[PDB]
Amino acid sequence: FVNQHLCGSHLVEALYLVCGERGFFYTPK
Amino acid sequence: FVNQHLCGSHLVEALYLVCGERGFFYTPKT
Amino acid sequence: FVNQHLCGSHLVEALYLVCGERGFFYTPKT
Amino acid sequence: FVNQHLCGSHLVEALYLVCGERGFFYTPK
Amino acid sequence: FVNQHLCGSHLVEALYLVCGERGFFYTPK
Amino acid sequence: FVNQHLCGSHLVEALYLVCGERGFFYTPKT
Amino acid sequence: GIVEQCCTSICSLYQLENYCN
Amino acid sequence: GIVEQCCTSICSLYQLENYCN
Amino acid sequence: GIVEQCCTSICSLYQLENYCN
Amino acid sequence: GIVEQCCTSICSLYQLENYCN
Amino acid sequence: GIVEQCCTSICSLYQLENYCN
Amino acid sequence: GIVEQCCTSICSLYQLENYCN
Ligand SMILES: [Cl-]
Ligand SMILES: [Cl-]
Ligand SMILES: [Cl-]
Ligand SMILES: [Cl-]
Ligand SMILES: [Cl-]
Ligand SMILES: [Cl-]
Ligand SMILES: [Cl-]
Ligand SMILES: [Cl-]
Ligand SMILES: [Zn+2]
Ligand SMILES: [Zn+2]
Ligand SMILES: [Zn+2]
Ligand SMILES: [Zn+2]
Ligand SMILES: [Zn+2]
Ligand SMILES: [Zn+2]
Ligand SMILES: [Zn+2]
Ligand SMILES: [Zn+2]
Ligand SMILES: [Zn+2]
Ligand SMILES: [Zn+2]
Ligand SMILES: [Zn+2]
Repeated sequence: FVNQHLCGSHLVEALYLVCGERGFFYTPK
Repeated sequence: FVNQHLCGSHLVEALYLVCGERGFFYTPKT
Repeated sequence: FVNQHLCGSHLVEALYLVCGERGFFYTPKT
Repeated sequence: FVNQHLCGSHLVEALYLVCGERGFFYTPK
Repeated sequence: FVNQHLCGSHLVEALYLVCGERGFFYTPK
Repeated sequence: FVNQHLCGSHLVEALYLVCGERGFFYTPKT
Repeated sequence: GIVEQCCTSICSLYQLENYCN
Repeated sequence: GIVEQCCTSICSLYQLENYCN
Repeated sequence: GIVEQCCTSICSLYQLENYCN
Repeated sequence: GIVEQCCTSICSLYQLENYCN
Repeated sequence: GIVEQCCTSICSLYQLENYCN
Repeated sequence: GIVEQCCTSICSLYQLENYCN
């Protein structure tokens, strides 16, 4: 199984790049 | 905690750490 | 996708994300 | 076992530092 | 179980932010 | 190895890689 | 949620875009 | 917004926390 | 040690501060 | 090369993709 | 390959250098 | 200290290693 805390850290960096100026909400739960 | 300018991915990483299970929103055009 | 200058490790991370299973090459002296 | 996607993300940052001006190819498969 | 090498990489970035000007020692063993 | 200025979190990441199991110390006010 | 969808499997750029504003 | 407060200016920990959900 | 305490479980900012100088 | 295109100038997503294998 | 060698075990700086150009 | 040596000036690999335990 995947380490959720490390996964999330990675995901928000990916969202920074993908979303750009649009931004994003990060809602893990 | 650091007292410095946080931009881009470094700002997002800081929010991830600070906000924990609550999550956050990154809205750069606001 | 962001429209910004990407250098060094931030450029490499962007390539990792964009290229997926294909991989990439980072040649800075080219 | 190791999460390959997270591992690779880490590896390319390490290669950036180790390889410097020489650069590198990242070929996971 | 957690990948210690990836975990540590993450931890030192978190310590950079949390400790600020105070700095820190990273002693894994 | 890169020959460049390393600051903040990028400096800490470089130390993590270089120092391995030995660990390191990051003392910015020294 | 994003954790359920993108931690279990790798999300492509296109799948990640769903989470943008 | 967050860029004006924390990127072109400096955010205290308390100010970063204003962007948490 | 930090690995024993903060790799197994998630350490809060307050728990991480223990490791600062 | 990539530095001239994407670091000292700006690369669109399509331009970053030119560096994929 | 690098994934087979450096994800399973930790590669030292010297082992990582193999993958450079 | 490390900031003067490696951040406002450049550290060789050998110089970074001076900060290892
Ligand atoms: Cl990870
Ligand atoms: Cl991802
Ligand atoms: Cl964190
Ligand atoms: Cl930077
Ligand atoms: Cl990615
Ligand atoms: Cl590594
Ligand atoms: Cl953490
Ligand atoms: Cl490393
Ligand atoms: Zn990671
Ligand atoms: Zn600054
Ligand atoms: Zn963390
Ligand atoms: Zn720029
Ligand atoms: Zn950076
Ligand atoms: Zn990813
Ligand atoms: Zn420089
Ligand atoms: Zn590593
Ligand atoms: Zn300032
Ligand atoms: Zn520009
Ligand atoms: Zn210089």
